[PDB]
Amino acid sequence: HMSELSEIDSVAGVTIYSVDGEPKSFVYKAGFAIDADGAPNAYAPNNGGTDFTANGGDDQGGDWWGGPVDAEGYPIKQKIFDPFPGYYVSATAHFNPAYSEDSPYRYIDSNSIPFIVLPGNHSNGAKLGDVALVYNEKTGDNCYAIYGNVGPSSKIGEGSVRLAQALKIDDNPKAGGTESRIVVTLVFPGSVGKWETPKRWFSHANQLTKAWGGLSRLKTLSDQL
Repeated sequence: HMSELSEIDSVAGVTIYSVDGEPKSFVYKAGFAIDADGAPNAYAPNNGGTDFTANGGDDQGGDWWGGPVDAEGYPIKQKIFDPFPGYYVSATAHFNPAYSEDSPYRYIDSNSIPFIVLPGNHSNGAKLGDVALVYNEKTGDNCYAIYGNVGPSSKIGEGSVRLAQALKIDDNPKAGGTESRIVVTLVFPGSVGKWETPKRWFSHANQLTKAWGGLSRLKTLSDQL
């Protein structure tokens, strides 16, 4: 059965719809850019990371948005007890408060955690840590994910390296992702709104998805978008 959809927002030519009914959710069909933010091997001096260093900004004291910086504006380098010593600490907007701002463990590791990015100013009621169901209409693959980072306000359709793997999308931060609008993202705003273990939020995503009607309902909905 088709779903009843009501437009709530629009970004970069992609319409965002409230899905009428309960539990509360919104949905959009978009491409999928790779966000390697939070991965502890994303950024390093001299293009040593999985992304080119300049994709995080200027690592010589200029504008650097890839992660935290020291008192002179240079990116914080990981320590001997961090996953990739000497690489830069890459940050995500969602964080684990158990760890300090200079720690890679504070941020969501894009390599290991399925997460979506929502455009800045376009969260549509979702809070970081809320859960989502993500579906690739071309591969039939799906995955639960958290809202883990905030993207440019003018860009939509983006998520983590691990989410790309789960969806069978090229996961390479330098050349992966897709511009084809093949990914359907169903967000449950208000579902979590805090950091918690992946086992816990994945379970909650599973319970919400079951209550909502399951992947079968999202598959039918995908044909409407």
